[PDB]
Amino acid sequence: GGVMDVNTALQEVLKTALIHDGLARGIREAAKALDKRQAHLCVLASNCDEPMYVKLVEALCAEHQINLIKVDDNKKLGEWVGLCKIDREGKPRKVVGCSCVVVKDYGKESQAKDVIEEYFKCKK
Amino acid sequence: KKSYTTPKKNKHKRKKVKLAVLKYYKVDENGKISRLRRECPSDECGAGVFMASHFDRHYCGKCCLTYCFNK
Amino acid sequence: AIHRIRITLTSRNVKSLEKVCADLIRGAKEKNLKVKGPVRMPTKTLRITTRKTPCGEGSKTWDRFQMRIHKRLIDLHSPSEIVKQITSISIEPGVEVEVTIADA
Amino acid sequence: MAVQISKKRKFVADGIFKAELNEFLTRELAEDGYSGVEVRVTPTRTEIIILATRTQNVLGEKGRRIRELTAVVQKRFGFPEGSVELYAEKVATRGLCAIAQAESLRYKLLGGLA
Amino acid sequence: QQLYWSHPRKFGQGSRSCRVCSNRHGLIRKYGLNMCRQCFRQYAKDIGFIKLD
Amino acid sequence: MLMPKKNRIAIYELLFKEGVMVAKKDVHMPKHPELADKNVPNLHVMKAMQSLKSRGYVKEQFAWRHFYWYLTNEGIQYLRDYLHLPPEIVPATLRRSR
Repeated sequence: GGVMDVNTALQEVLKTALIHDGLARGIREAAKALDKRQAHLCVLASNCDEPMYVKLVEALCAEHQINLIKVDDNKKLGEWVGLCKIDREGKPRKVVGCSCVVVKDYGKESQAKDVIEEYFKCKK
Repeated sequence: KKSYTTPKKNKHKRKKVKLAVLKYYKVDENGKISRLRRECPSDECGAGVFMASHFDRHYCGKCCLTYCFNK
Repeated sequence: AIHRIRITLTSRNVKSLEKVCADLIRGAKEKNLKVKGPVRMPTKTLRITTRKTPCGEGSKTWDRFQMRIHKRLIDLHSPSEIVKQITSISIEPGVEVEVTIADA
Repeated sequence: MAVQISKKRKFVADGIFKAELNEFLTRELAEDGYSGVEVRVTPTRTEIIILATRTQNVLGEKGRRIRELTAVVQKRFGFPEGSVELYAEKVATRGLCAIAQAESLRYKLLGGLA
Repeated sequence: QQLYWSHPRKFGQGSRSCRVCSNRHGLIRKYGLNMCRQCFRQYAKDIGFIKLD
Repeated sequence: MLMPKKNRIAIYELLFKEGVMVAKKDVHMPKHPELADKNVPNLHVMKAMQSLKSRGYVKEQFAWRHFYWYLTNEGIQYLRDYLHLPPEIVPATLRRSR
């Protein structure tokens, strides 16, 4: 799908990761996911909350599994999630920012999911 | 058969207080993570959840009939 | 080998029963399987004696219902193959049959 | 797969299956001109001959409805799988079929008519 | 929620139920009934019986 | 809850496979034997089908203390997208009846 741009890459995660049921949305679930070895990826987003989690997420990535990505504008990743599953990512019924997501083995390991992460890891 | 007569109490379900969330992990320097109280030791517990710092009582909330230390 | 094979019939209708017994006694005696006749067993009474009135009121009345089952069995002694072949076919009505390996 | 119940109880359980079905069907095939059934167990197979006047509406396009009905019975009475086999039948001379004549009058009336 | 919802029903008139809708009151067991006397009558025509006496 | 998110799937997936569901009217069923295997300790089948029925997508008969839910075309489309299944799969049935 993607061309290994940062923005279209995190979209490719969420599609097959949904089927894999790897999404640990919210800071508490993200923490428990990454304190476990189930996680393989961490993504953060612009501050809408306290200045504590921005520090802590780097601290957890340090000790356990380094993998972090930072992409601003919480509303992007907030839009990409549904309220259950696919059927409207527009949706004025509810849309709200995730502010952080953690994914387990970055979802299914298949096509371009593998390449997007391997592209980042060797340069970081 | 006939209609209910007045009480002088009734209250249904408690509102399960609206506490501030995750301060359970303490950061003073990086990459160090300063954990407080021990994370739960059971096989069926994942040990990614915290145990209660509830002193004079020490209890896993994931458990719901078992594993209550108190000292 | 030649085994004493018992063809039990059981029914609730005396016409439907008896003619299907006759068919199996002809077809057996035709082939000289040394067939032994029907052994008619006592007909049994299911009785139900219950109220005729729901929500009892008025003169007290009842109602006798009855079902009559019938049993009878023909004993053959012949190879089990040709029996189990011919038995299960040539039955028009809703009448049950139970084949037994041996009894004697 | 055994043993097997008393001969007295054998007939009662058959009657319960004969009766329950006959009221199950009447609540679905009412508009299709239902007229009864006739059950027959056959060697290693069940036959349930679903008598109704117009087999058209019973069948449906690609046999959907007959497929629904067979799958129902296969789960409900706990039949051994694939033993159940349905068949349909059209009756000729429909005015001696009181059950269907009464239930046709019903929809004529409930349709809104004098 | 709750830690109870039930209490021993193992015998008596409450641990068997009749097939009208789970109706009772009208205690019934006979020859494998589990079948309600009001509806038994309506199944006089249906199979199990035909009246002859 | 109302019921877990595991036990939803196990009903909605099972319905998709047979094309039909059936159950009994009880509230003391301990684990619901007679398929959905040993993971429904309560209503759950009846309670989830009723909500589904409110929004169409299924028909329901009831006769002698037994439900009978008949899946329909509209619900097949819904369930197909809801469970992220191929654009043409029906494993319930698909053949001509002779």
